[PDB]
Amino acid sequence: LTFQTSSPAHLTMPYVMPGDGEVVGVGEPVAIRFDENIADRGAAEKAIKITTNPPVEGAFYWLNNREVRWRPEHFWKPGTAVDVAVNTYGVDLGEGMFGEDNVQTHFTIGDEVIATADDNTKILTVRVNGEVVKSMPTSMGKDSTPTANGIYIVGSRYKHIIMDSSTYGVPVNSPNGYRTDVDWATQISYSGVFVHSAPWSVGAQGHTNTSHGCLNVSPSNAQWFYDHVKRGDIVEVVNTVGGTLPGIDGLGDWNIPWDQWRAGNAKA
Ligand SMILES: *C(=O)[C@@H]([C@@H]1N=C(C(=O)O)[C@@H](S[C@@H]2CN[C@@H](C(=O)N(C)C)C2)[C@@H]1C)[C@@H](C)O
Repeated sequence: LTFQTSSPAHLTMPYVMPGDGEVVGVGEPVAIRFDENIADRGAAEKAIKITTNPPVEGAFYWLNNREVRWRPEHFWKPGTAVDVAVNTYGVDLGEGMFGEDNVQTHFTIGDEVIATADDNTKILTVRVNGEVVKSMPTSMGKDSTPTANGIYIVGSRYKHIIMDSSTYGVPVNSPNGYRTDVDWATQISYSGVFVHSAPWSVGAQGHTNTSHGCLNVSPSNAQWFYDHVKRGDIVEVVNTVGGTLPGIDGLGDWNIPWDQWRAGNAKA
């Protein structure tokens, strides 16, 4: 143990996800987010030791200047134990910025839970370890505001949340603007896509797309999703008229092809 002297305005703290001791889904990447921009990505990666059991090949990819992710080529095998040692204390992270402390977390992978939202059938089907446990009618984004296709990682969940168009730069008082109370909302993208309760589209669920891009389901089905789907589980959207979710979204990691992810984006 060696003390690292510091100087105000030249320290950055790492924050690691998922939580210590947590059980997460098969899509959960290791995430290390710093409270400052990181100039020397190579130094940061060198200081982070991720080990797995059973062992699988994984690699780092930076979503932006603040946050690096680590994942394998394919979804985790259930039961896998993951250990994360962020040994950044005193590490020069570039441009006079030094790691403020170390962090050490461990987590495990739970059941394989993959929910497929098929735009052609307008059914969201939840499969746990391969078996269908739930089929829910859904209404996705209308043609002018479609839901993006791709693999989404399940994030946070809310019993209630406010959808306010003003955080998207759109005044509430201008159709395309809105201030919506929503129950049972499960986040699937940082950009703001959720699976949530939508009593106002129950007639369209299973039939037509009427949403702004979110996956509208019934109140009971949304609560079910809130109760039974956890961080790191997967929602795959297929067959919409939209494009693909950006790989750097925050929950879109799996949309980046393995060869690109593995090659990384730290200087050679
Ligand atoms: C759920 O319906 C939310 C709604 N869904 C989306 C989405 O699917 O992207 C956004 S709509 C916004 C309009 N312009 C789009 C854009 O800038 N890009 C890059 C695709 C997104 C919004 C969060 C909300 C109504 O709860």
